[PDB]
Amino acid sequence: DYKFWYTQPVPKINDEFNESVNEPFISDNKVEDVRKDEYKLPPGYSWYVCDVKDEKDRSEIYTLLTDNYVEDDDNIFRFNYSAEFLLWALTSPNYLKTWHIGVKYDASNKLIGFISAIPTDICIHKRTIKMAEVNFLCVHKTLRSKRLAPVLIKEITRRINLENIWQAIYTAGVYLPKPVSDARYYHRSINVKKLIEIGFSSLNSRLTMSRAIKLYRVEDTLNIKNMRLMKKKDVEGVHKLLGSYLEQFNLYAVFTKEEIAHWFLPIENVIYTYVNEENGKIKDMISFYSLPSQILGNDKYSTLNAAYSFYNVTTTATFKQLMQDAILLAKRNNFDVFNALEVMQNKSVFEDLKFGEGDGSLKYYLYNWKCASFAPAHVGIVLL
Ligand SMILES: CCCCCCCCCCCCCC(=O)SCCNC(=O)CCNC(=O)[C@H](O)C(C)(C)COP(=O)(O)OP(=O)(O)OC[C@H]1O[C@@H](n2cnc3c(N)ncnc32)[C@H](O)[C@@H]1OP(=O)(O)O
Ligand SMILES: Cc1c(CCOc2ccc3ccccc3c2-c2ccnc(N3CCNCC3)c2)c(C(=O)N2CCOCC2)nn1C
Ligand SMILES: [Cl-]
Ligand SMILES: [Cl-]
Ligand SMILES: [Cl-]
Ligand SMILES: [Cl-]
Ligand SMILES: [Cl-]
Repeated sequence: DYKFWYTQPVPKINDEFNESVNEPFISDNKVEDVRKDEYKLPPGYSWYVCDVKDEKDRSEIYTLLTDNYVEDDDNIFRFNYSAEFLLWALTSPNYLKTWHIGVKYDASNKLIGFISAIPTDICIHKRTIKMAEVNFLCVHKTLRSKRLAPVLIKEITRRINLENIWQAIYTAGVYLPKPVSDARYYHRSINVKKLIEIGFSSLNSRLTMSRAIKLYRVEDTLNIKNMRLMKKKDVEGVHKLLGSYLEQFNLYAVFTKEEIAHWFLPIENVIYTYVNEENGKIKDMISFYSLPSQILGNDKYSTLNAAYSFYNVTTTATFKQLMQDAILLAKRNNFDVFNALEVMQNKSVFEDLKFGEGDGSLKYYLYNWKCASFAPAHVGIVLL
């Protein structure tokens, strides 16, 4: 019925809008009128602002998500964001500590709920808007189905409105009111043996074990000879390359020089970025971040090291050759699989590069904004 979401400024389930519609639901808001008090919690619980730059607070969030975050439809995987990943995803330029919200069970002083947001400039249908990017909403498994998630959402909505920000962007695998775009995800096997032993990939008389190994074997030779790890000196070249590339889409982020350095400069086991420099110009780039999935119950393996496509731009080669090199670069760094969405130009290389369609899709949502839905090929942003 969507009893909570019906009260929020988002499209009703049966709402559509014209291409030309591109405006908020509620405008002319005043920070002065925002609630100054925290939303009440049940007796025995208290809000807790998290300092992600502190190892203890950061480790408390890690344990919460490690034990209670998203699982697949078959209950064999659970996302296992590393502590360093969370530090990277939450300390972007001009972040606010007050947007890293948790809830504690006072008796044990244990964290049981969390939600976060970061500020980002988002362009939607040619209009650049200051928005909040929400992520990492989690409620402990022992307290599910107790209307705790709406409180987390309402509280962080208040903290964001207190900063004079009234729009937000988020994604989720579940269907809510209402997606502006819906993108199926795909996977590219690398460690064929491991993906079979754990039961993710299948075999049959046509595709045997040995035939499957040969099929997904990758050549260890880059199509772009000079693709190398990104460095500080490349920030400006990437800013120009990526900025120019994203203007062709209906939904993307507008990066500053500072944001480019944060979101792309490589970090081991977190973010990988490679670039090709010709005549002192950055002409091609590849990027993918690391998000392992704990293998639930398996006594042999503990995690499935997955790599997720981020932002890839080529001006001197074909997109086919580019994503092909991305897979190899992920293989060289000991990743078991390469995952991507059908956004930007990704869909044009899935068949040729032997991707496999997954079970579900990822929906893109906007808070307090009216605009027409569009195909995922017009989406030019990837959230963590
Ligand atoms: C301008 C600033 C605005 C800022 C805010 C903008 C909006 C932010 C939106 C959040 C961005 C998320 C970004 C990410 O990280 S997406 C992935 C979210 N995380 C997980 O799935 C981890 C594992 N699962 C859980 O932790 C819990 O099951 C969660 C927390 C998901 C719900 O807890 P629980 O299962 O214990 O239920 P409840 O009794 O509290 O309450 C049920 C209500 O919650 C609505 N629900 C369920 N799942 C989601 C979902 N993924 N996004 C939004 N709403 C969701 C549902 O429609 C229902 O509403 P209604 O059907 O009654 O109406
Ligand atoms: C929930 C889950 C799943 C379901 C598959 O999920 C995929 C697969 C591919 C995606 C590609 C791009 C973007 C999102 C992709 C997603 C996806 C789907 C739904 N939500 C999210 N996230 C939460 C919201 N913010 C972004 C991240 C990601 C698996 C799993 O089967 N594999 C993961 C490891 O590689 C092999 C297979 N393991 N686990 C813990
Ligand atoms: Cl239209
Ligand atoms: Cl090479
Ligand atoms: Cl191209
Ligand atoms: Cl398929
Ligand atoms: Cl469209």
